[PDB]
Amino acid sequence: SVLAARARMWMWHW
Amino acid sequence: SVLAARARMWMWHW
Amino acid sequence: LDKSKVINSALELLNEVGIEGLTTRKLAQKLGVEQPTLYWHVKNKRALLDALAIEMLDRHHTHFSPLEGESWQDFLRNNAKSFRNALLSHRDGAKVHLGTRPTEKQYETLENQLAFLTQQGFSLENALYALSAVGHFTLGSVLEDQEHQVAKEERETPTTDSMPPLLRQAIELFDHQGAEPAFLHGLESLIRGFEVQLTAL
Amino acid sequence: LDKSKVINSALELLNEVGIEGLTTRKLAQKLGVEQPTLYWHVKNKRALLDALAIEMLDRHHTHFSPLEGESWQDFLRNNAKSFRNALLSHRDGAKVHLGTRPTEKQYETLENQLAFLTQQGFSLENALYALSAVGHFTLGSVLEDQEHQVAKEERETPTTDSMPPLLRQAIELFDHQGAEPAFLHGLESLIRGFEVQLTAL
Ligand SMILES: [Mg+2]
Repeated sequence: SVLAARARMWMWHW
Repeated sequence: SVLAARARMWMWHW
Repeated sequence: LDKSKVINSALELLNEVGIEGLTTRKLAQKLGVEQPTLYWHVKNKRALLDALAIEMLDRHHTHFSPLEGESWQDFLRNNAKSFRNALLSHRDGAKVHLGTRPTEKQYETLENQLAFLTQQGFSLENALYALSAVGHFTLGSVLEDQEHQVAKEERETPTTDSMPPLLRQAIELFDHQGAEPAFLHGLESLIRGFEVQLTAL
Repeated sequence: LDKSKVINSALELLNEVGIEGLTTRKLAQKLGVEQPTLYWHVKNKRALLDALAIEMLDRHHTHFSPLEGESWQDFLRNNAKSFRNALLSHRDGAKVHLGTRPTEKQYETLENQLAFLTQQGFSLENALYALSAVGHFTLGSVLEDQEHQVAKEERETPTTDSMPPLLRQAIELFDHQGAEPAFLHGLESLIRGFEVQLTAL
């Protein structure tokens, strides 16, 4: 699960 | 109370 | 029941009880449904917090996107200001937004922020860094002032202080001028420093 | 019972249960003392969080004070870097420091910061706002880092996350670098901003 680890990457939200 | 009013004003902490 | 109704009643519950009182359990009671019915709309409290933060942005973050004809300095200043309005729209609003993950419905907006800042001369890395810094500064400014408002009522008033003069003049100035001016001054300093970096490159 | 025993057990309890778990009732239980024995050392949760914040500064805030001979830029950069390490030192560390306040025992340090900046040419007002901005950015940085670490373990993996390309490149870059480069770049933008402003005056 490379896809699961990508989904845990931080994303800003503003 | 001046002392009381000052103690309530924000002070940084770093 | 639809997701809009769940979000609106959860935002009403957030203002009544605060973030620590915001449970799937009291939300169900408020909607007249059993607790397991909510699972399908929000699987756990972090999914509920993410939806509440994104609804506050969809209502109040009027400068989420760059607007036609704005300079990159007016977009970053205005973005921080309307993000602050979204954080202040509800009790414990900034605590709810911490650690939020956008959904795919927000990706066009975020891609457009980075297309705009790279069209306006930033590298993709420095456009990420500028957006990161404006929002982190805004979250820290709102959370510190909102916490100070509560914490100042929980300390006992001292009989003694003994405060040195520059420090007493500084805290008196900050209080007179207000925390919103302080936020705008720091925001401006960030913008001025992004401009110095863009020039030097 | 000693202040050092109360503070170290409370910081262990903080790492076990997080900030909302940390109550004077549970700390007295942990220490094996009745609530009135603890009250003599810690009156309420606001006094306990103020004391934990100062303990974390005493351990990790190596640049609370300017060093003799140091440039104002190096001081502000090193001060934010060490304050970041104090906030990162414990679970929910940034939330523990939010809204705290120095004791009289720290006033001389704060006075010295101001004396230093004003010697180097800042107005009192702009020294106050430079200190305020660097600490608010650092608090916002770590509040979001810490909450992302919690949140990313709570959220279910989406089936397919169809992300546009500049956004995917930007989140992959941040992940590869970790939080520190973006933090340092934001901090350097603030310092460049203050230098523009100072040179101007
Ligand atoms: Mg938590």
